[PDB]
Amino acid sequence: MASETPRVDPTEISNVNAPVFRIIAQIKSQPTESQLILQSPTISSKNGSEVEMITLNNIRVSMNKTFEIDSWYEFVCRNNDDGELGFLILDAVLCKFKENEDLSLNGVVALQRLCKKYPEIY
Amino acid sequence: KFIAQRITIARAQAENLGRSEKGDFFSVKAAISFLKVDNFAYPACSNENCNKKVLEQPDGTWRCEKCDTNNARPNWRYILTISIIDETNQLWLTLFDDQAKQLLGVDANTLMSLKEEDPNEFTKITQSIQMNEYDFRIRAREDTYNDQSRIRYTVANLHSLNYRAEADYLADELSKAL
DNA sequence: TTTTTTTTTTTTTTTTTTTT
Repeated sequence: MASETPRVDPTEISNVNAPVFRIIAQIKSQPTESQLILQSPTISSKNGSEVEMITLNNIRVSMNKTFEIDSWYEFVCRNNDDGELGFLILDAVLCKFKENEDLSLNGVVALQRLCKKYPEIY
Repeated sequence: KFIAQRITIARAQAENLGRSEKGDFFSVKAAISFLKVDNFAYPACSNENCNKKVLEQPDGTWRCEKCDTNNARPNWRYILTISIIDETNQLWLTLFDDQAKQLLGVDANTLMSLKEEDPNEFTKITQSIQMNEYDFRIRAREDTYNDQSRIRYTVANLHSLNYRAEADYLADELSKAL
């Protein structure tokens, strides 16, 4: 909305308690529609940082927001402060780049890092 | 292995110079601001490598001075330039027949016949093509006509649609900053 | 892995939507 909605890493759930944020990562298909797998690697492989995947529980909320395979989506979500639950799915934006081409997540990760160290600029 | 690092137009005039007399163009990533409505395409004869500008004798058909011929189709060549803006400076770029023909994807004869045409689609193409982002290879030279001399720039090439390489390159530059 | 032959030396882009 009109408030601050920075892009944060899905592993920052411990740092910030129940914010409203957007996530850009890879969407995987679960056996059911009530769960979600977020694949978010970081830069190089053997540099000491590996693929960071976070599993969420979709339940019955946002049925029409189901994500297409291999497609990208901007995740507008709010973290749950109770327990044993991931980020509550609220809104999703259609995200794709071009045809016969792809995008490396590294440029996104360096994004989500900078806005953490520099709150003045988004 | 692609061209990534470059400089700006503000850094083009003086950066730790010189560089006394020597350089050949360089790469620029700059947005397009406005397209001039005057001096678009000058007419000439239809032939390969025409260096002459035809004039009008008291005839009504275009006449070439060096090569005597009757011109059925006054083939137009692009004299049109553009006004561009970059991260710092606002500059002007002169485009040739291939550069201006590649910019809007329309030839010079079809553009001239499009302007004089009854529909208004000429201004629709002019306003639709303007305000975009483009990549050029620009060189600087100083020419003098009579009393007035200044440095002007030209476009030696056009490149666009590159996105992923710039984002990943800047990401690598951010990772190498530590 | 990049080396001129097609002019003249200026150039105006959006000029009207807005409180007491």
